[PDB]
Amino acid sequence: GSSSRSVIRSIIKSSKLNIDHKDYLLDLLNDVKGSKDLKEFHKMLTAILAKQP
Repeated sequence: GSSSRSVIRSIIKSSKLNIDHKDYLLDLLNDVKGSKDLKEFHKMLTAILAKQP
């Protein structure tokens, strides 16, 4: 997968993120606009799991 929305959402829904956090990341991810903006989303996403257990 090369920066696929379907591939990303799958990681969030599967991730152990807060029910409210996931819903937010998935809600915004669906209405994501801009290649550069979409990339930044991943930068923070990984940061979440990076800290997770």
